[PDB]
Amino acid sequence: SFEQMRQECLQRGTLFEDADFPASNSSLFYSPQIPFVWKRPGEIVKNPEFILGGATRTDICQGELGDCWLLAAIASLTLNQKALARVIPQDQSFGPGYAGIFHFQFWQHSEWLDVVIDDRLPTFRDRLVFLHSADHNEFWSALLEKAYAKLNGSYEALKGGSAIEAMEDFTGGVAETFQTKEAPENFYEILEKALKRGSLLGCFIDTRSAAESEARTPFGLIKGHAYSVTGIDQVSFRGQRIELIRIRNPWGQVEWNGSWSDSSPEWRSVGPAEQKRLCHTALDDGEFWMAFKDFKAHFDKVEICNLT
Ligand SMILES: [Ca+2]
Ligand SMILES: [Ca+2]
Repeated sequence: SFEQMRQECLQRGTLFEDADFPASNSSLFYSPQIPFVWKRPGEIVKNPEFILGGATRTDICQGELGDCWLLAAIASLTLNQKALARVIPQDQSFGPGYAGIFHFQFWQHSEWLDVVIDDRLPTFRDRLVFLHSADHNEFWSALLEKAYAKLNGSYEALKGGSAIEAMEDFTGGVAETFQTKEAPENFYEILEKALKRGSLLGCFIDTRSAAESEARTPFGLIKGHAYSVTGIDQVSFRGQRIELIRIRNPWGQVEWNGSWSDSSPEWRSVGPAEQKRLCHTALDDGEFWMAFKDFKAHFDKVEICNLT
């Protein structure tokens, strides 16, 4: 129990050390390093605060693990302060009662799992190397990420993750899933409404075996790799109405190289405005358009995660 471990440590005058997820290299990687040392918040700042001026979007600043798609889920959690209070119990602080131990709750399949941690964090020049607040006295987000890394087995296990999967872990909800090649007749409008509503949308290509995991296709797509759906629209192309979809690769910047890709002749073909209407520019940002018909042929699954 968390309350019991805190009580034990407190009555013994010591700070908690998590034997299940210790302050060592195995908790960070399965291969690696850059000069870091593990420190508790009270040893890097003088008055460490757990939650400072609210738990909000300004407290979520990427560290050396990256601008993960997982960050988008934590961002959306702060917009649901009721859900945030389930993931992050408010019985906790660096004040009287502190004993170097925190806990977080993640929905797993039919249960909220309590995940317990010690507050030792990877550190550089007395400063957090991974997730951190813009307020360097504030530690909830740093600690949330450590707890999620633990559920997942390591910090390294976090890169490449789905924001959808994390949002499921954070709320107890379930994303709806659709098969692109067996999709409803109004699939376009369904996706359009979900986007307008503020839902998280993801798309994937199925692997037929472990062999296919992170396999790149000749069209510049990657199998068993999480992507995000960010736009859907229509254009006039050579006198026809073409449905388009906008996809973001959130882990690296490999892009689609077929029709409607960044440098493709479709973009040159289409009316002068319409290129600006759809806000298109050719950049190696991991983001791109495809024809919605090519989308359905090349991707296998869509996941829609409605935020209430
Ligand atoms: Ca804050
Ligand atoms: Ca691009």
